[PDB]
Amino acid sequence: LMQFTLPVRLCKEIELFHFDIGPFENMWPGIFVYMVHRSCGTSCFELEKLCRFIMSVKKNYRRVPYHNWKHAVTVAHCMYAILQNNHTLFTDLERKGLLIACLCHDLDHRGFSNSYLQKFDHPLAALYSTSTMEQHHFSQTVSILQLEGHNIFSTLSSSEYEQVLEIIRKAIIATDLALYFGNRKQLEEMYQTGSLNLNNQSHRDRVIGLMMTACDLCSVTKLWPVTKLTANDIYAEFWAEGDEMKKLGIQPIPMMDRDKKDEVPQGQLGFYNAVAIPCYTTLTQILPPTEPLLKACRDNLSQWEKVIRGEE
Ligand SMILES: Cc1nc2cc(C(F)(F)F)c(CCc3nc(N4CCCC4)nn3C)nn2c1C
Ligand SMILES: [Mg+2]
Ligand SMILES: [Zn+2]
Repeated sequence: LMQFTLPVRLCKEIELFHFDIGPFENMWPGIFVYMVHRSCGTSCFELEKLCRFIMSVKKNYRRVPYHNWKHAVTVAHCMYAILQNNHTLFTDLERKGLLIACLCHDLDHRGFSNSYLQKFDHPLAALYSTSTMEQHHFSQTVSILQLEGHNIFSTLSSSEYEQVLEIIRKAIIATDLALYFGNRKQLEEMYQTGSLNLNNQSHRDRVIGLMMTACDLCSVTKLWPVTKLTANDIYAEFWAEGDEMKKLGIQPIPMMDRDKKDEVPQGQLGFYNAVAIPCYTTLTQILPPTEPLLKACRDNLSQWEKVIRGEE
């Protein structure tokens, strides 16, 4: 059969948590197929259907600075690296579902937060009152799965099919950072009082939600230059949202106000202490081989500290 293979530097570095998928857009599909084949098998999906699904997914990501096709493939690579470092902890269905979930998790993102859609009074905010974009992203995922020739799950039973779509739904809802805080507190408490039980489906669900937050944030776990240049894309979106808030007559919060450019180093520190470090710490407690994500995060935190001390 037809194995996908990568040039040697990519074949070695793609196994590491800090791998950057590179600026060559045309290689990103092959990089994803490579990762499905190794984390799932050459048997998981019909090659033709999978290729047709990947290209329709790509086409439904928009040309925004951050929440774009490159982000989708980046989040999927982090998941690949978690799965490959925790071989025997996951079901066959989870292996199938989570890479697809990660590829799909920001489908048809417009570069605006749930908060901005609610203030603009966008139709999606009446259709979905919480996790607005995330319920959209899962809805776009089902759309694409139902196009002709796009059912990559066509070999599962009705109940295996329903279970995979349920893993994907919860994984995508979990990328709503508003939900992350409470999910990580519960996991922290369950880990610390020894109640954490991976045979309990509601426990697995929480663990997969935390993996989703971890993959979604993995830009803070790259080499410093990748971390820093990504943060420019992230802010380019947030600042355009801030401009849109000012057009609605609403002073945006400082994170979104390009006039507060200077405070970015300190906003990144708060973010690493409040979200990132706690995320990768609890993840490392539950899945010890994901520790390189925590260690990279802590290295980037110390790089933002140097930026504030004027040494960078
Ligand atoms: C991968 C990645 N993911 C996220 C998510 C976010 C957030 F969720 F906070 F929006 C942030 C922004 C963090 C931030 N900046 C600021 N301001 C900057 C100047 C004034 C205050 N406040 N805060 C909390 N960065 N970020 C990155 C780099
Ligand atoms: Mg999202
Ligand atoms: Zn995302």
